[PDB]
Amino acid sequence: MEEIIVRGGNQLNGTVRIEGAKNAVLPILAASLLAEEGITTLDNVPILSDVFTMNQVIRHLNVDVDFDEQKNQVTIDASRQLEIEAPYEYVSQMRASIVVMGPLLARNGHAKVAMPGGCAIGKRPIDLHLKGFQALGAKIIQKNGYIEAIADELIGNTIYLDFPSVGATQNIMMAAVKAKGTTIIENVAREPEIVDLANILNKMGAQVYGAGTETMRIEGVDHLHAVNHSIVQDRIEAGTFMVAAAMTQGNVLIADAISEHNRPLISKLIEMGAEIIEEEGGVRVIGPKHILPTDVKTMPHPGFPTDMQAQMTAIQLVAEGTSVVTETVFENRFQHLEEMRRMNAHVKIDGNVAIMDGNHELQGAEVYATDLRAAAALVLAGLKANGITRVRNLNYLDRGYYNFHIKLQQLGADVERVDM
Amino acid sequence: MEEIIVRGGNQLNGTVRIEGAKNAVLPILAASLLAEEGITTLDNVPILSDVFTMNQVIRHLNVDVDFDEQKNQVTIDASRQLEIEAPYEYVSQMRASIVVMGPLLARNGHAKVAMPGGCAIGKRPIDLHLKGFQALGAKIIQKNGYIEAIADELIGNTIYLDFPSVGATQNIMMAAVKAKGTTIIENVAREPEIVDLANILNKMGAQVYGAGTETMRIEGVDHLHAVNHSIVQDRIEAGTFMVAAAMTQGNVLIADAISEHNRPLISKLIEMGAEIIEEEGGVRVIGPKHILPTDVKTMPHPGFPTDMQAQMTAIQLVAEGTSVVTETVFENRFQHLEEMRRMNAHVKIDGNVAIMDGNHELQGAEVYATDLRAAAALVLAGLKANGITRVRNLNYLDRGYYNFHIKLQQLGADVERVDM
Amino acid sequence: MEEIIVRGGNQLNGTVRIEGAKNAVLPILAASLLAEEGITTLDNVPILSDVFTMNQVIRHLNVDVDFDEQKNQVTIDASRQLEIEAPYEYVSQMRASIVVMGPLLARNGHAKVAMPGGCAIGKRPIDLHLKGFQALGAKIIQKNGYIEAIADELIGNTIYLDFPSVGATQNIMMAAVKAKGTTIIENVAREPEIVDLANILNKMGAQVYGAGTETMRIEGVDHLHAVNHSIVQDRIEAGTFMVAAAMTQGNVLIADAISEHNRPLISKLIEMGAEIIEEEGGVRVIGPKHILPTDVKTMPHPGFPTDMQAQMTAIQLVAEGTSVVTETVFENRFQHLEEMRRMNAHVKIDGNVAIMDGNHELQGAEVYATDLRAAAALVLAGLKANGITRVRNLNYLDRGYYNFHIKLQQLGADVERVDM
Amino acid sequence: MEEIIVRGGNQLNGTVRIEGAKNAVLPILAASLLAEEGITTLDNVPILSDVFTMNQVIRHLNVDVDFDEQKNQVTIDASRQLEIEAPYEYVSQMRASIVVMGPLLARNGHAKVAMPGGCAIGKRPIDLHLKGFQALGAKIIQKNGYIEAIADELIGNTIYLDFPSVGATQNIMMAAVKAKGTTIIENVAREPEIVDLANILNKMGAQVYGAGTETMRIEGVDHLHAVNHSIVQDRIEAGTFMVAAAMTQGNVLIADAISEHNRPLISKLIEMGAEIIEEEGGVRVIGPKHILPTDVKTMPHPGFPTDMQAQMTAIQLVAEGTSVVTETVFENRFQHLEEMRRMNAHVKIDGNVAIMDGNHELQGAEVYATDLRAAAALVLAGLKANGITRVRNLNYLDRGYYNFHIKLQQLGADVERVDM
Ligand SMILES: CC(=O)N[C@H]1[C@@H](OP(=O)(O)OP(=O)(O)OC[C@H]2O[C@@H](n3ccc(=O)[nH]c3=O)[C@H](O)[C@@H]2O)O[C@H](CO)[C@@H](O)[C@@H]1O[C@H](C)C(=O)O
Ligand SMILES: CC(=O)N[C@H]1[C@@H](OP(=O)(O)OP(=O)(O)OC[C@H]2O[C@@H](n3ccc(=O)[nH]c3=O)[C@H](O)[C@@H]2O)O[C@H](CO)[C@@H](O)[C@@H]1O[C@H](C)C(=O)O
Ligand SMILES: CC(=O)N[C@H]1[C@@H](OP(=O)(O)OP(=O)(O)OC[C@H]2O[C@@H](n3ccc(=O)[nH]c3=O)[C@H](O)[C@@H]2O)O[C@H](CO)[C@@H](O)[C@@H]1O[C@H](C)C(=O)O
Ligand SMILES: CC(=O)N[C@H]1[C@@H](OP(=O)(O)OP(=O)(O)OC[C@H]2O[C@@H](n3ccc(=O)[nH]c3=O)[C@H](O)[C@@H]2O)O[C@H](CO)[C@@H](O)[C@@H]1O[C@H](C)C(=O)O
Repeated sequence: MEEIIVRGGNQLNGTVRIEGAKNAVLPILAASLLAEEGITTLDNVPILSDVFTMNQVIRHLNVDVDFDEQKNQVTIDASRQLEIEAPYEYVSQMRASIVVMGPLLARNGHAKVAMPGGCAIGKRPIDLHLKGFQALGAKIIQKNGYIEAIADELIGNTIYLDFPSVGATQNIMMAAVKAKGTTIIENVAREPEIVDLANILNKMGAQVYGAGTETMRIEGVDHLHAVNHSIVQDRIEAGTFMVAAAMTQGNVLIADAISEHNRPLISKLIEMGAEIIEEEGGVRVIGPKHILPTDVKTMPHPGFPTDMQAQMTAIQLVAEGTSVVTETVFENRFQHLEEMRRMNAHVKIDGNVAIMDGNHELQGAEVYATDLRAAAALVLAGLKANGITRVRNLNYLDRGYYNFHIKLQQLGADVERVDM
Repeated sequence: MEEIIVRGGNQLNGTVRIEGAKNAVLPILAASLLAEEGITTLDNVPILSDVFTMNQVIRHLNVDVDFDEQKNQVTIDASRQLEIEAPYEYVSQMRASIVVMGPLLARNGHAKVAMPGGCAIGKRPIDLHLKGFQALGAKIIQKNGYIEAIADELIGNTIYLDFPSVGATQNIMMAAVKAKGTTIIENVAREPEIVDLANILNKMGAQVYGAGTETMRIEGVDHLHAVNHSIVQDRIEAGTFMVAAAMTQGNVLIADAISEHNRPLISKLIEMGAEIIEEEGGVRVIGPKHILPTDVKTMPHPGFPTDMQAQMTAIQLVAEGTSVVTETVFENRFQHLEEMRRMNAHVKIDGNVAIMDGNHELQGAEVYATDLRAAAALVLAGLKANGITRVRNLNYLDRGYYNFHIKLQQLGADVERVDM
Repeated sequence: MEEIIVRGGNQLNGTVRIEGAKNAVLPILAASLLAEEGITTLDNVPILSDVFTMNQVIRHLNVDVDFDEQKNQVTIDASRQLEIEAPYEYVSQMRASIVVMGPLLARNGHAKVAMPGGCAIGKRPIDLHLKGFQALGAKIIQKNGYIEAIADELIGNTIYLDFPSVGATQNIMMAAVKAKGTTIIENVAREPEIVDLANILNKMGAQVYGAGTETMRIEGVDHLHAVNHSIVQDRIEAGTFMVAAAMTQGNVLIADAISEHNRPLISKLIEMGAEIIEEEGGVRVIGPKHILPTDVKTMPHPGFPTDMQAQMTAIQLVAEGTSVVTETVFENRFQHLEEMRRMNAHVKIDGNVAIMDGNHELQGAEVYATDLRAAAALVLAGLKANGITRVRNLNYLDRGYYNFHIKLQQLGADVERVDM
Repeated sequence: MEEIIVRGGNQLNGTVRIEGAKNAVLPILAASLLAEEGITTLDNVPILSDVFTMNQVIRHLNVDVDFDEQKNQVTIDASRQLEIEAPYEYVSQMRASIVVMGPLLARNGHAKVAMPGGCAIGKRPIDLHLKGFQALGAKIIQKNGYIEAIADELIGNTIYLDFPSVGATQNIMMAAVKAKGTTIIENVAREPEIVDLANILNKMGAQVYGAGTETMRIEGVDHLHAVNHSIVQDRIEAGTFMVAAAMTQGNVLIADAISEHNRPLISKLIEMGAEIIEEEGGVRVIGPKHILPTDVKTMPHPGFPTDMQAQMTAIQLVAEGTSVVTETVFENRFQHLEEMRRMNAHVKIDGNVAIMDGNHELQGAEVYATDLRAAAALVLAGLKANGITRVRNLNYLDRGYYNFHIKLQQLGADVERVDM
């Protein structure tokens, strides 16, 4: 139905405000199920479709969720007896909805959640979630495409994660905060979203230590209460605008940006010639006249974030030389590069390596997004392409970016969103 | 808004008729553009959505195409001056539509075809097509997501294909049949569809030698005429039914099956315990009581066909042990296995290897197809799952299978196609 | 304790003679075990260490082998009762020595051959050899690092190879020529060495059809006799000199070169700017002033030979741009590129891809070969490096090249072989 | 010259003492170059060949090194003017010798170190070392296979490591401790060896903060002095004995073992059925009657250490089912599994994944080690193989294990080391 039309050749200048983090708000909404009494109030909630889906998931568990979009605020009342079922209708749209499994085990000792199927970008199975829950004393059945977890008594244990899975970390944390005794998670996810989740759980009465470090220690408690919490800024939306500034000879202040949440991206953009400055008001990015090539390798935090990879390929594809990207977190997250061949991108892909030759002008063309970050990457490429770029499948964009086109317009970009 | 409902536990018995090959009919329809005079009549044309799309592509080049579905017959009149443009509207639906580029170069010396974008299953770029056309004297421009190829005079040359690409082979053959002098294609595609294409071109007045071998030799001619041609049987539809018989303790005759077009699959099914017999009337497959594990590696013909891989994983997942599949032709063609986790499939994926443990019962669940062959694989899995399987996204199935559910019903399978 | 010293800066000019093929002579020596009566005489046998090793292997089976090095000729008398044991002392030096297993099964119905261990360049297991032998009626035991195969009666059967393994193809052919009835090998190796092996077996009284094609058919016979045979020219030694000419602005005639045995290499060198001509006396290679980049993908014949890959990286590393090589036949055959970093080669490796930037001068340095073809590649790099290159571990070079330095001197190259 | 002979079937019982860490002692020896005045005394130095090589490297820089093997003690006097050259004679034996580059830059502002060549197990280039040194103000030339780094004034800077390279981390830390101002290394190596290096540097008068965390901060100082330091226990030698106990139904106390240095291995061995207990005297491992399969993925610390991978495959290969290992740190570190096919190991390898079927008895055979940890893994496999295992290339074992056979004998293992 809709497309974003982009003309290139304009420098981005000004200030940009950033929404609260998609990847923090979804687990924190699930965390609100832990409050047996009181009203949870979340501030700085972004208006994204994944938030609407998660709000539906939670309502279907017998919970009142009001989203005041104007105030960017969600109130949750989970004080009634919860239902325990999250069907494929919701999990098929968004597999993040499975992080309700942990709170449901803590509250009810029972959860019945649809097994996620395929993802475009080539996701992992939920094996590490289940490993965690089994370690805490849960029995796991599968029938009719559902995972049913039952635990009369959750008991703390030592759990080693083979990979530092963000999702498994979140799911297990939220079960363990009400398990009897000590839980220790080794090789936890260290991402800033984990820290924000830990911060709210602690306010709710939990005891979570070492969030953001290699080892997390959780002391179980009997009762959790509701609190007010402001979602941390979205480091990926921030980073997307940092790339946009760096590739357009821009001068853009990302308001209240937390630089410690983008150490990799900042370092890499500086290697490509950008000047990046921490100021009282946020992080300023000044794009160079000559964009220099650099190689990028994605890894679990604190390495380079996979959620910045697609956006980063856009600037690598206009750099003056050959750049390489290696994706070690996702199996099939180069589909945007396949599309950008329509825009005359010279790129060779083999397995989880892509080789980009940026000594070619990008050309406007009609292009279809394949996933959330691919949509942003195609728009960014449009900022530097010659002619007119038309980006479609904006359903993907809306999952993670609010008012992307308007924020870009306000920075001087020639970007419209229109009907076909 | 349709689904296939499957109950497992039934043995397949009887005879099944197979349609003409999807992968032969699409390039042969393009080949019909070469006939400057006469009416081309194609018989044994399958009723698939890709055929409808290809018929539209060809009409938009100023050609009359009539499809009599009842007779499985298409007449083509390409005797008027051709237009040269194939837009993204069609190429985005089906990238096979680019094989019109070759005939357009031969007839007009001009072609303007949309550059294909991303494919779900992780396709190659069209670099080898363009390499071929440049070798024959074509200039190539890109603008607005179109490849424009201009050739005043096509001149035969020696062309080495880095990979034995079926599509590049087809596109180049069809340009070269009207080039001046000799063309030699080294490391050509050897697939049976190439042979059928060569067979019709030869009847049309062309001189193509060595089709099906490692080296193809083409002597250019001035004029090609229209002919009647019956499309070769679909070896992949045939093979799909061979797998179904082998996994259900079946006894199924695949009518008029060409066994030399399934040497790999036949050999592998026999390794898994099947008895397979060439008869006057076709190939009979008798499924064993104990399905034995086997490993599979996809390769260009004459190795194991990637188009049989998804179907083959279905039988590997009910074999009595661990089986391994290695996909060396496509990057991301294991998404069906991600879905089959909903059906309790125990499978580990890393890169282009998948490890399947078949000592677990499959379970019915709602499952969404991701691509043509994945849809067939999910139905086949349903035949052996306990409970009710519901397969969705039948738009993918209809691209390559005609009346799949009816043919299965006629073999004793409990399969319905119904509205939601 | 020898080294080759190379100074760069000279163009190669002249004629080069090529030895008989290492990869044909080793299996054909094994084939000579099949002759129960008579003296086998092989001509055009190269003086390489692998030939000396194979001659030892065969003597230990109670056979007389005389190597007249001056005449490049080996006589074999295998008319006595054969011993059946080939120990790890020999197989650990050279795993090609296992192709005696096939002839031993045909003559004796018994073979006891050491299981090969690891290879530097990352070889396959011998699973496909054993699959073939089991298919013909052989029982297989493993004990104390030996494979023991017993077959009272070999019986012809259909055998599908999952990969077109040269070694498995050779081993199975040589067992099957004396099996009762018809044998069919599907997805056989198509390499020219297979053809030469088939050619001698046929002269010896066997019936081997379709060698060099996708399907091989063998009709078993009761008796085989000894013959005279001239080994086919070594296409890899030939190809090595073609690369040397192409990278040094050379003009070199490779005497009596069979161009159909280097279709991929010839095509790729022409893509890099070389002019290559079939003449009465052989194949002439004329190197361009400007060496152009090209990408290379190794595959089973008829694709680009892995045995030419290392040599080809040498010319790719001096081409005017970025080139990519993809090795799909061996796991770890880029160790030469790791060494060439000492020569200032700019190359990035990930998995089975290597990315070479040739817009940098190579520099002479002391470098150690890691395997046969790496040794040749380092010498070739020396031809274009600035300064003095010293190549060591010439034990690897002598496995596959006879008088490499002298042949290069005769073409005008500044190459000496000296003691340390 | 020598082999280790192993008979299987015996349970390991007793206490084992562990040497100081190879991977700490080598960089700490290099660190001793920073002391311009005084005598450095290192305690708990293991008697390994890498220590002898490193001692030679350091002497050639005009330094006195005395190794009292009986006291496990090394004194270093680096108070004279240092020479700056480390030739290929030493770097070709052991690429760890390049970590002298950092201290040489700090002391002299000049270093001339041979570029490492190929490694068997498929190492990285030294790009990240050079990136670090360039960031601190060093000029880098390559000529004749040497890297020459010159820096009149080292100046602190922010450095992001694309990969958390242990070697690059060590080299950069040792330069930065004497750079002017603040250095910040982001995505540093977190390994315990880094911590021990930091601990000695701090005692020597340096200011290194955040060792073991994601970010390291270094404040430059003018002068460093000599100290006494006891090398931390070798966590890999410790872990090797933990595996040996776990696979032999053993009961072994690893004296003074630091469990926080083997969180991954301990967790994984417990998943395989072992009982592991922290005691006053160290860590006790009790091997189960039934060894259970588990999957293993190597990663930078704090994930599963690649230096434990080979040893771990030995226990995975006798577990009661199928296990998978994924090696994400090194490209070609599965060569031991290629050898263990001689011992009847059923294993499939593809890329950086290996699939092990442990429902087969291992068999003794002659087997050749390919690298340090492969040698240990083959001995461990011998402990469970039936018959006699003979492990050769003990030159590799001696690089990292002191008196391996004697420590195993003392635990009740049937292990001899003898001449051939
Ligand atoms: C929404 C979603 O499914 N994935 C998103 C995020 O969800 P989050 O709410 O933090 O948690 P989860 O959904 O429960 O977890 C994500 C799903 O994928 C597995 N996983 C988890 C962590 C990891 O590192 N790798 C990995 O594969 C995990 O098992 C679960 O099934 O987790 C990923 C972590 O890398 C993000 O990259 C991704 O962000 C998108 C892409 C973007 O912004 O571009
Ligand atoms: C839709 C269709 O007909 N495609 C099928 C047809 O290829 P073809 O019609 O010749 O192919 P193209 O799309 O016209 O070729 C253009 C596009 O296809 C890429 N390509 C083509 C050939 C090849 O070997 N490898 C390869 O990657 C090329 O890089 C470009 O993106 O036949 C092949 C085997 O015979 C199938 O693998 C292929 O997949 C169908 C769906 C299936 O499952 O049955
Ligand atoms: C000498 C050698 O080791 N093999 C060489 C030779 O095989 P050949 O001598 O005829 O055959 P075998 O070794 O007797 O074959 C038995 C052994 O070789 C493994 N194998 C065999 C075939 C194959 O395709 N792949 C493969 O891995 C099998 O797993 C077993 O260990 O010729 C092949 C192509 O003609 C080369 O690719 C190969 O490279 C050489 C080094 C080169 O650079 O010259
Ligand atoms: C030579 C030696 O002693 N090797 C050890 C170590 O050396 P280090 O003290 O870091 O000295 P360097 O080799 O000069 O290190 C520099 C070079 O080493 C590579 N590197 C280094 C770090 C890393 O994380 N990964 C990585 O690959 C890369 O090539 C780099 O250029 O490097 C590895 C670190 O992961 C260790 O696992 C390895 O231990 C052995 C195997 C064992 O005990 O089994």
